[PDB]
Parts: sequence; C-alpha cells; structure tokens
Amino acid sequence: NADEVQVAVAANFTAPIQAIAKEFEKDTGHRLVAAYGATGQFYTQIKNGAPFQVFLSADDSTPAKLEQEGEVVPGSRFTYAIGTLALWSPKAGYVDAEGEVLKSGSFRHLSIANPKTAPYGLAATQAMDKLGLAATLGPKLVEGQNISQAYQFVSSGNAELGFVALSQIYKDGKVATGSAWIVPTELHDPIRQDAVILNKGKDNAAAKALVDYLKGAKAAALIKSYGYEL
Ligand SMILES: [N+]
Repeated sequence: NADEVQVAVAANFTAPIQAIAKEFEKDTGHRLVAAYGATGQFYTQIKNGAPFQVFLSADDSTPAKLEQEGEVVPGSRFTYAIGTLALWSPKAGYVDAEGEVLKSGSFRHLSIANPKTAPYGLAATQAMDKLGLAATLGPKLVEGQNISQAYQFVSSGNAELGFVALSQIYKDGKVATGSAWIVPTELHDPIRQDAVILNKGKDNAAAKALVDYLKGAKAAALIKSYGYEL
C-alpha cells in the first residue's frame, strides 16, 4: 500500500481528522495515522524526534516557533481551520444564552484545558481576563491535559461547565447538545489553527497529498460541518 502519513493532531481536531482520514484514504490510498493531544506536548515530542511528518496545530505561533527552530519545511505552514470557544454544560439552560452563569453562577469547578500547552485553554484564560473575571474564576478552574480532557470533565460530571472547543458540541449549523454560550471573539485571540510539514515529511508523498487534501473540497466541507471557519 502507499506511503503512510504520521500526523500530530491537536486534540480539538480529533473527530474532524478521523472523518477526514476515511475520505482521504478512500481518495488518495494514503493512510493517515494520527496521534491526539495538546499542541505544546507535540512541540516537545517533535523537538525530541517523534516520527510525525505532518502537524495540525490548534494555534499558529507553535508551528511558527518550530520553523524558527529548524524543524519545519519552509513554505509549508498554512491555516487549515479557525476554531471557536464555547462555554458548555450537558445540562440544558444551566449555561444561559448570554453566559451570565460565569458572573452569577454558584459552580465550584470550571473546566479549561491546560493553557500552557493547549491553545483552546489559552483562549479561555484570555476571555476570563478581558471579561474582568480572572481573579474570581481562578480558584474554580480545573485543567485537563488538552481540550478533549477538559470537555470530558464536563461530560462526565467532574465539573459543572467548561470552556470547550466548538468542534466538540457542534454539528450541521448548530450546537447539538446541552447548553452553550459562544464566546465572542473580541475576548481572546482568534483561534487560527495552522498546519506545517515537519522535517520527516519533506519529500514524503502521503504528507504532500495530505496538506493538498486539507485544502480540497471534501476536507473544507467537513471542517465547516464541525463549526470551523475557512
Ligand atoms: N473525565
């Protein structure tokens, strides 16, 4: 069978890439083999020799930092998605339509991803900041090691609500489940998610097919189906 593509995938984009890989494999005959986790954790793994050949980041600074450190194919970095951040519980109406629960709520645990490694976690800390609520919300925070773990804390009842990726609650034009407030962008840095071809993916055929496929129509339609822009 054809060249495989080792892809490091930021946790928010787990479900999206699983769906992309099926059509990608159907369409190119290259196999996408993915690992899922926090962006900063892949920065570490990639610096240490991880076999990954493509890196789908939840930010743009980290693929850019890797390029200025000699780990990236120049000309390879592009934006493949722009995410959105939402406050969310599976309990309906608990997270009101204007996010007033943050200001008046009585919750004890507020799930965010580790903002030192997970950009959807950093967007959460930015928004609390610009919302004027950092000092009051700080003690209630509970950090997952990536945005999938933060979401599971909420989904499992280990916290009353959390800042989750829109990708995890959104399908086909709508939040699908529980209670959400869409964080308005003026509160955090836009979640520009960049891809990059790493040194081990230079002159690999699965890798070029993959970045070209992520810019194609089957890919673009699925990415928009999960609430991402462009
Ligand atoms: N959990």
